[PDB]
Amino acid sequence: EKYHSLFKLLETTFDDYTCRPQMTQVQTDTLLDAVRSLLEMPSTTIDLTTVD
Amino acid sequence: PSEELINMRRYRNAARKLIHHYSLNSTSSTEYKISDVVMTMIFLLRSEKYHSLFKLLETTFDDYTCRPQMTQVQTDTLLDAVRSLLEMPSTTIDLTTVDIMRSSFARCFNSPIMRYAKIVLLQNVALQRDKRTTLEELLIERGEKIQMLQPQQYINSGTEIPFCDDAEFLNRLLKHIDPYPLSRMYYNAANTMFYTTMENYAVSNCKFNIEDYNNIFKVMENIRKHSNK
Repeated sequence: EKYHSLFKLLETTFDDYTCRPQMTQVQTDTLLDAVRSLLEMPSTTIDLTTVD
Repeated sequence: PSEELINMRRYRNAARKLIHHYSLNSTSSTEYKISDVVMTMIFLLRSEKYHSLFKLLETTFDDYTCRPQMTQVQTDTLLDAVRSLLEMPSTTIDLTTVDIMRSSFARCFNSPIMRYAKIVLLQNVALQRDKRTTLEELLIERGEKIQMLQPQQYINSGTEIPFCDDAEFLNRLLKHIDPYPLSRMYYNAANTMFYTTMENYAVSNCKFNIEDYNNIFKVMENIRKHSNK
């Protein structure tokens, strides 16, 4: 359940490369948090560009 | 009294010129001013109308090739506003031209180069396909279905030629026609046909379009040598 927003995004990207929208600050920050939390490696600068 | 307030007319007309250029490919011009581009942007921001278009264009700022997902109703309002801002007479401006324009700016920003750029990036990368096909294949596949289609009229096709004989009428017409510098003018129509050559397609568009297109005019040398044996 935790990651369902990200998962939905990936499901959209199952189809051909259509641009991901922009997300509210809160959405982006919950995204970054969930990403770092599943991949507990703050040893590196976890960032959008990794998402891209 | 604001910096915005100075010349909405200037901003509007210049922006419209630029847009009408990129879209309809209308007319030769020294069409350029970076400051006027910025004026265009801010002229968008100064209306909630066209905000959607602004946002769209802003998506381009990261240069990536992707075509944004349609949301149908908003895209319809998009088309609406676009036609309104172009003030064109219901000229059926269309999503294809929309996308082409969109990609126009994501072409332009690529350059940080300031001196000048003769470059005419006639091609567009983003045309919604894995890879450009040949033309020949398309020719085959079209002609196939083409032969299927049934005739749509009957030319009686017997002996018929039209003519009229009102010499005075015709000369009156001639005098009405006289002033126009047709020589100068018809270049525009020629260029129109040229641009049409690419408007023809947005789908694995023919990469080459050049040397044969010039041989068209080299037919003139052919003709001159025919006249001189």
